[PDB]
Amino acid sequence: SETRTLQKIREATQELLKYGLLEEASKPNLYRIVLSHPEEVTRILEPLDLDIGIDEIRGLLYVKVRLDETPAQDEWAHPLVRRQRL
DNA sequence: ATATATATATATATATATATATATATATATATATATATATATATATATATATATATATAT
Repeated sequence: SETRTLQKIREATQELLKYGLLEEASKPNLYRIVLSHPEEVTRILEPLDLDIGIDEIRGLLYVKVRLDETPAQDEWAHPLVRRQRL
């Protein structure tokens, strides 16, 4: 049917999901590949209500809930993320 | 003819050396019951989230 996403993008996205972050000092290939395809990464993550926050100064990428603020409740609840309390 | 007494005979008790068989003290090997340790499971609590059912405002 449709074409396939670049294997590097898929791998980096799955890494970022597994660990909830990517680090320039640890996995430079995935980090730079994601940053060079940022629109693609936000497009993939968009329909899960997920988005990437980025930090070039600290060299850190991370996920962040894209739910619009106070969408239905005072403080949101997202099915795929569990809000643990330490 | 019987009874006392004779040298030798019957035969063994004892002695020694020898072997083999058994009893003991000791050393040594294997089986055992238990102590220590790491991963696993149980139940506990703390908190989040999912669920059913209801209160309320609403459609037609």
